[PDB]
Amino acid sequence: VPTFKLVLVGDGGTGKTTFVKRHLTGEFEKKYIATIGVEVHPLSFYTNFGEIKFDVWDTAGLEKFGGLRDGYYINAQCAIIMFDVTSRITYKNVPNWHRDLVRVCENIPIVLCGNKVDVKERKVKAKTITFHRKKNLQYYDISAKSNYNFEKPFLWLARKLAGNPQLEFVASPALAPPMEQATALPLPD
Amino acid sequence: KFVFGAASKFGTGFAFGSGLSFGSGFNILLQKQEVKSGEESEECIYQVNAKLYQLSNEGWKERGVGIIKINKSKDKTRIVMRSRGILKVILNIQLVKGFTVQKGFTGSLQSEKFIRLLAVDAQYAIKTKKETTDELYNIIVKSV
Amino acid sequence: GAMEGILDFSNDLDIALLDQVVSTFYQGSGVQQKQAQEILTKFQDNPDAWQKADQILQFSTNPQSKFIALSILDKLITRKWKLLPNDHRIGIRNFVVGMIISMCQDDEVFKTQKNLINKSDLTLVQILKQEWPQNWPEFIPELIGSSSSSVNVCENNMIVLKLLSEEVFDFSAEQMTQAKALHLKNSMSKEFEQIFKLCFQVLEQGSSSSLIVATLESLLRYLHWIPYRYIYETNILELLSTKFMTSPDTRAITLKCLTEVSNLKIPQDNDLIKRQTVLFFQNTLQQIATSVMPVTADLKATYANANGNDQSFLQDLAMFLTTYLARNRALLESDESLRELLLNAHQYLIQLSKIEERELFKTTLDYWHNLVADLFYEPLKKHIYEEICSQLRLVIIENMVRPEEVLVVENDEGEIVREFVKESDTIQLYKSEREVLVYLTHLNVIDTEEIMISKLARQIDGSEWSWHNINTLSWAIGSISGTMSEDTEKRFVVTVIKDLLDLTVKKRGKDNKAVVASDIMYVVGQYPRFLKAHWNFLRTVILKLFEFMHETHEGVQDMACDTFIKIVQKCKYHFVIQQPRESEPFIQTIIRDIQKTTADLQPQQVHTFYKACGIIISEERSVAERNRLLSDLMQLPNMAWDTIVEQSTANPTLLLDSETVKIIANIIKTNVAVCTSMGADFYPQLGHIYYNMLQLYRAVSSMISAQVAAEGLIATKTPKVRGLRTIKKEILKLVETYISKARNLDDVVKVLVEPLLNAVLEDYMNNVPDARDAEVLNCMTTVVEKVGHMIPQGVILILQSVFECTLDMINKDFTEYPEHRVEFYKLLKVINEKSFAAFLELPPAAFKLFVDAICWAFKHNNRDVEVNGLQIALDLVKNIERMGNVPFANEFHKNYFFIFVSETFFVLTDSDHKSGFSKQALLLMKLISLVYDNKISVPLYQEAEVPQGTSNQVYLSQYLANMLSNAFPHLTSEQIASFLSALTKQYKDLVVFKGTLRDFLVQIKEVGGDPTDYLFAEDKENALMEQNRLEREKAAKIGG
Ligand SMILES: Nc1nc2c(ncn2[C@@H]2O[C@H](COP(=O)(O)OP(=O)(O)OP(=O)(O)O)[C@@H](O)[C@H]2O)c(=O)[nH]1
Ligand SMILES: [Mg+2]
Repeated sequence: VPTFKLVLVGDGGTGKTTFVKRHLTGEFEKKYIATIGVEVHPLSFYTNFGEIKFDVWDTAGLEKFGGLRDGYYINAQCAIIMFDVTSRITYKNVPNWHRDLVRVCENIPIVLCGNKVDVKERKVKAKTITFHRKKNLQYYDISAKSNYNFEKPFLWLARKLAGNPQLEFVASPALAPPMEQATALPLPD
Repeated sequence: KFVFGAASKFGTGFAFGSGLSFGSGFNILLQKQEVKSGEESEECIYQVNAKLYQLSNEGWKERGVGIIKINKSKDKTRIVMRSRGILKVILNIQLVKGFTVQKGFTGSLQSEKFIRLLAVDAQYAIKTKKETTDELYNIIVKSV
Repeated sequence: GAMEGILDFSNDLDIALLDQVVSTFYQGSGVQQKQAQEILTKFQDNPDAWQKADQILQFSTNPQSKFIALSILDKLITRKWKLLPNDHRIGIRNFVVGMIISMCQDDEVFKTQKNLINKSDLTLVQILKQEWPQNWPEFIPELIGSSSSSVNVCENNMIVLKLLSEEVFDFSAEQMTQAKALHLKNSMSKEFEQIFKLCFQVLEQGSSSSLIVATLESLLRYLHWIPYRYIYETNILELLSTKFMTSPDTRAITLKCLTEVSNLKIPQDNDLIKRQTVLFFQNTLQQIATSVMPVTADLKATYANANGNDQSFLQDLAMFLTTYLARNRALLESDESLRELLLNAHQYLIQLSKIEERELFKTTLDYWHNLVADLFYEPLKKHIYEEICSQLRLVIIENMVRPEEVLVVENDEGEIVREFVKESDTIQLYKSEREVLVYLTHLNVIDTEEIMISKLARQIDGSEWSWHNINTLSWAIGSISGTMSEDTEKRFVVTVIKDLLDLTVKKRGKDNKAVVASDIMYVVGQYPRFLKAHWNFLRTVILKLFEFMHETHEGVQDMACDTFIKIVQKCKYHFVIQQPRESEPFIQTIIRDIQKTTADLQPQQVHTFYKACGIIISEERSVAERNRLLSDLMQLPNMAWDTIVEQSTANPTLLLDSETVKIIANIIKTNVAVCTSMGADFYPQLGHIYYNMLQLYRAVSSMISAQVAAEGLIATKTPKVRGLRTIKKEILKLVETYISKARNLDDVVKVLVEPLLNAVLEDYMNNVPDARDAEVLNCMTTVVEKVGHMIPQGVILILQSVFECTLDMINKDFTEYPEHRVEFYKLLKVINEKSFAAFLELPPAAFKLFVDAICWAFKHNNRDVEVNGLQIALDLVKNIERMGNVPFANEFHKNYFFIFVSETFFVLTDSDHKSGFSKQALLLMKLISLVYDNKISVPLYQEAEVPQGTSNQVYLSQYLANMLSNAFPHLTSEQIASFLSALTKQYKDLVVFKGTLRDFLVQIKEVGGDPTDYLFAEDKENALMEQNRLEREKAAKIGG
């Protein structure tokens, strides 16, 4: 069962860690706690080509928490670049993240993700988002908050890695299984 | 840290490589298609699209949206839930004797669409349309 | 543990320890990986780690350790290089070159350590940005010289040189000063002859695939900037369009080269260059057809197969064809012998446009928009593309995506569901598709109709029936509304509708019904012109919508409400008149049946129905008949409202029953819906409920106060109180909605406002922090925006009631009460704009609270808050300047000027507020102008501070030099002097001023910037006047 290293880069505040957390626990993290260097999390699912395992390397986007920076990209077999359609500067910075990444990893599949599309006042409009075209990156509008397209970066990446667009998610195996104070607590959503 | 009344403390006042060989400078001139098994040689009685929460102490967290399934094991019963799209297992519980399932959730307006529950690793809350939340309850209740 | 041993610098660096910490981090996992990561960061960041990098690079056995060593040095080179003695600068530069050569001259290393070789060449490049050419004039010739030693080194040199071009032309802006960028660009341009000599040589006489590809990779970057003559006046256009398109390995990169070649600065009136632009396009297209695929290839099938780099190749083909054809198609358009080239290239685009890949499809669609709009404006070129266009009708029709108005969609288990989320990407694509299709239709209305009628016949005969095909066809049909004459449209629409109802009968079950129902809805709502000429049809459509509102499918209900709105928004005239053969306006019939029509709707949908009825009513232009229709529409909510007011007044405890709270919220939101389309004409209904509504507000408020006493703070968290607070938020939205659309403002001021403030302000001021509703602030904001001018004293009262107490919730940190925080600064912003006099009346202790709240706003990372802070500062400053030479204005400047200056400089300059840059710059520029335009009447200094008679200008620069000296002591005084000299001369020119800010921001990061960099703009203007004088003399010479 192979494991693929996925690097996740982009400006701070753009929803990188929120996006990983969504996939890991199902939760939606409201606070911004800036990542410091990198955080690594295993992450898997099943497909008709078997189990697919990513080692997600969730890097810091704030320059002062940069850590080993491009030293995090060594041996990545794929990547996601993340910006915030609510914030122009984060899309303006997408070529820098892409530049540093490809200098380290020459020939890997890379997804551009424009996140937070659930926010009414969008600032980076669809017609501005062109960068991926000349660079052969896949692009998705996503939302970690509403789950819009949040599985798509993973499906596309797994299809590239397996070299087979026939790849699809299948059901993970369900194997054999092994108050009053709560009812009036508020609900996150 | 930043302090509200305070003026910003902005402009306050008050031999490399020598011993070594290079050194010299210019002078040195598979995945294959498989089959995964659901792990189900059981039958699916009732299924509905659902939203799941978990509480392990504050507070309630989201956990997944997907199809919750009650499965009859061609004999034993269990609950199976999967996250939509990625299709990971987020709920898998044997329906054993002495099992507590309560209708309702009060701290939420839609609380008549809710159901709560206790399981092996804390508690879970499922949400469904009211008619379907009752169906899920009675179908679950019926068992063991 | 032991891994941290590498952080102990009193001992010699144990490299085998480093290597093991490094491996633990890259090849390890869990807690060990995470602690190693911490140790490694601290190791790279030690300001003396560079001293260790030579030994690491010479002796380490771990490629990843050496990568980290190069980063250590990158940090030294980029920021501290000029502090090095010559000994070190020369030694580091040699060592780096040496190492690069050794890795290249070892085949296995050069085969397997690419990422490490590439990091080293980048490090070399960073040394060239510090050292070249002025302290390494011989480098480029030597590097070019070395190329002949081996194929490996030659290949690598292409990398170095590609890297260098990147850093100089592609990524220099805001990474270096503008003057360093110019200098390096000038330096590279003066050595490009020799660079090109080498790159061309390898391109003609080279065998190694890998070496040709790296050379082409470099060529790609050179084409971003080099003079046209290197492309056109050599044979390279031929070698790219012919041999390098021919060989499989070189083909992707060549296509990207020819794409940028398309974009080069071209002489427009050079007919040999025209002929060359034609020729390369001709060569490339011929090579595709010969060596890759013919124009009849099914590129849709080819892409879906995804073999090798086919998908990238096919994206690059699209990019090349669209780039070249949108710049150059007219080149091909008149010479008959070029006609087939022209059309084969567009045929290639037709085939790419069938690929199933949304982004690629957007790339081709943009081009098609460019093509067909051009033909709409030049219709005489229309015939050249007739058969391109007509195939494209088919492509566009078949690939329409879902319009935002369609709310029915297919889930994963093959079911038809209510849409879960709005999809902004899908919405924008639909809209781009619509425009193209509207264009195609105008090009040929009869062919479009014919194709659409045919496709629909294949929907009825079942030959092409599917959800997907009936949907895209329906969307395509709705999309062209407006393209036909009214008479054609009439026949078209009748056929469509009849075919859709024909499908309605044959295709049964919930899923098929909801699909077809959504298609009929979408079509009828897009054709209002037709519905307006055919009353019995309009009428019938509305009645069909009413039926749909009873469907159990929720998406069908939601869509029927929204279609109703969409139709009445255009057709409302037709519901207020009495039609022939009817006894009443249809609005009265609608209003009468309301209970029945909406019986199966959910609250939110019931609301949308009242809102649509509201749109119709405002069409009745007789006030009395209008107020009577409203009264009549509001009959059921007013009925429910009178009952619940009577009851809850008698028994305030009903306000605790969640069922009472739902009743009230929805009554109020029904009022909000009608008010939203009625606006100014809503007033009679607002007056009808206004008195009992504000009593309700007051009663709810003390219910809350009864539960806060009996249960303390945690009271705020219980569903009882949250229910109570909802009545209050909903009342406030109703009041905001009305006031925001009011036209009679005397009535707002004399009837509405005082009872409002009365019911709202003390309740908020005196409540516990956790029970204050942010909606109070939002409501006040609208009061101020709308009528503030008319109520000086009311604004003072609002300011007083919310200011200090709200400020107390939000001045401890940046995250508590985020809604309150956002609303607060929006409120401050509007008061500061519409009624500045309210701040003039604050005692001086509170006016200082005002400034502090502002400077706090600019230290947020929240951009919503941040943005308003800077805007407020600018508006305050402007408001102060507006007052002229006057005691308050003068005191403000003596008290606050320098606080604004240095607070702005702080966020501008610390690396945490980079989104604010432009508005900080505007603020800095205005403060500067206050001094340099002699707009401040009074000295900014106290007599103690300066020589008698010092000017404000001199005081301003000394103040800032010294402030800047303290913040960045690594700057020389000449840098600071030149920066401020530039700023105080640039304060009237936003673009030039910002560049200098950018320049400064680079220089505070490094030691030893050139203080002459700040004369960029000045130098530029002088270099331009020498160019114009030399142009003038040429022209004199040219003719006597
Ligand atoms: N509205 C909305 N907010 C989101 C979404 N995703 C993330 N956020 C918010 O964005 C903020 C920043 O989240 P992070 O995930 O911590 O940011 P990061 O990208 O990890 O940043 P660094 O770790 O600093 O590079 C959090 O408050 C999130 O809850 C989304 O899809 N929609
Ligand atoms: Mg993070």
